Formats: sequence, structure tokens, C-alpha cells
Amino acid sequence: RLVKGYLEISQDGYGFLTENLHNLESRVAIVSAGLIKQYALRAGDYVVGQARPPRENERYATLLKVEAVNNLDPEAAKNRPRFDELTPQFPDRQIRLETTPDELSTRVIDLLAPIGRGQRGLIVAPPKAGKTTLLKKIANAVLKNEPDIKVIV
Amino acid sequence: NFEDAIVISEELLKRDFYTSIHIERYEIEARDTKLGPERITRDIPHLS
Ligand SMILES: Nc1ncnc2c1ncn2[C@@H]1O[C@H](COP(=O)(O)OP(=O)(O)O)[C@@H](O)[C@H]1O
Ligand SMILES: [Mg+2]
Repeated sequence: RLVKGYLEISQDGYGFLTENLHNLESRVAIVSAGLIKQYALRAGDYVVGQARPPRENERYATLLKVEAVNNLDPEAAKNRPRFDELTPQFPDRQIRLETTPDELSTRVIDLLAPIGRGQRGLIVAPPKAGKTTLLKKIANAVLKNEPDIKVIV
Repeated sequence: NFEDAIVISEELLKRDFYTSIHIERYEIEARDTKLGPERITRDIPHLS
């Protein structure tokens, strides 16, 4: 039996695997502090692994084994630079925009604020100014220009 | 059997021959302290 989720480490050194709803669920899989220590897992890590039905007196299924972390084999977890330790730089890879239902918006944005990778951007508008619709256009344009980029909304 | 000591063979334990059920009746409560009501909760904050 296989389960998957995102790692959420508790105060007590153990964690749970969550679903898209991003909360506590009945189907979350227990992860012992051990597995965390061997695989050097961290909060937000995506864990997939074969699980078993919980034993009697157990309320949550337990991850018998870890197969992949963040879609890659667990070994790279032990030896990797920590995110906090990554060298920040300026956004050096522009992302050019277009969305078919409104190319006016995307082209104006490109002419107004070209987008790069690592961008810390903001759109500022009063209520009812298309900010939501503009964000929709950006989502659509990124899902056409940069499918490789993990698009989280 | 020294002064009034009684020596017993094992069998009376092998047989269900001297036993009773003892009943214990514990109790607790939560209060609303001016420092803060004492929630009856499952939480042990610190360690385990
Ligand atoms: N590019 C657009 N074309 C047509 N209608 C728009 C456009 N941008 C905004 N609107 C209209 O403005 C209203 C508010 O847009 P939206 O950004 O979704 O809400 P808010 O800006 O209040 O969060 C919507 O009802 C929408 O019909
Ligand atoms: Mg809005």
C-alpha cells in the first residue's frame, strides 16, 4: 500500500503527511522522528512511500518505508545545501508573458514590468480593479510560457 | 507459623478460591482561574 503527501514535522520530532487541503486530515500518514533523521526530511518536503494499515490502537497509517522525497530518491536529501543557505541573486531569467484571451494585458505587463526567475513582485490596486482577473491572466500566461515552472496559486 | 502467622499451600491460588474485585473512584475538575481557566485537554506541551 502506497501513500503520499507533504511533510509536516510536529513539535515532538515526528510528522504527518498532508493532502492538498493543507491541514490535519484523518488520512495523514504518521512519520516517525527516525525516518526524518535518516532522510534529513524538512517541513514542506513531499514524501511518497509504501504505507500499511494502522495497527490496532493506531489511528493513522504509518509510512513503513520512504521511496521518494520531492519526487526524487531520498539520498539527495542527506547531502544538499539548505534553502536558507542558498545564495540570493537578482532575477536573471526573464519570463516573457502571453495569454491568448488577453494578450493586451500580458504585453503591457512585459512593457511595464518584465518578469524574471526569483522575482519578488507585487500588483497594487484598489478594490475592483482587475487585480484578481490580472492574476488569472498571469496564471494562464505562465501555464503557457513556463510549464516547467511549478505553478502554485 | 511463628506467633499467629498462617502458612498456606499454593492450591488456593491455583483455584479461584480467595479473591475479590476492588473498585477505585477517582475524580478531577477543570476550573476557570483568573489566570486562565484550567482547560481539561489532551495536551502535554513540552516533550512527549
Ligand atoms: N480585463 C477585464 N475585462 C473585463 N472586465 C474586467 C477586467 N478586469 C476587471 N473586470 C471587472 O472588474 C470586476 C472586479 O475584478 P476582480 O479583479 O476580479 O475583482 P477585485 O479587483 O475587486 O478583486 C469584475 O467583476 C470584472 O468583471
Ligand atoms: Mg479580488
